[PDB]
Amino acid sequence: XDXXSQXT
Repeated sequence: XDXXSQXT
């Protein structure tokens, strides 16, 4: 999900 929330 970007953000460094998860890669995706």
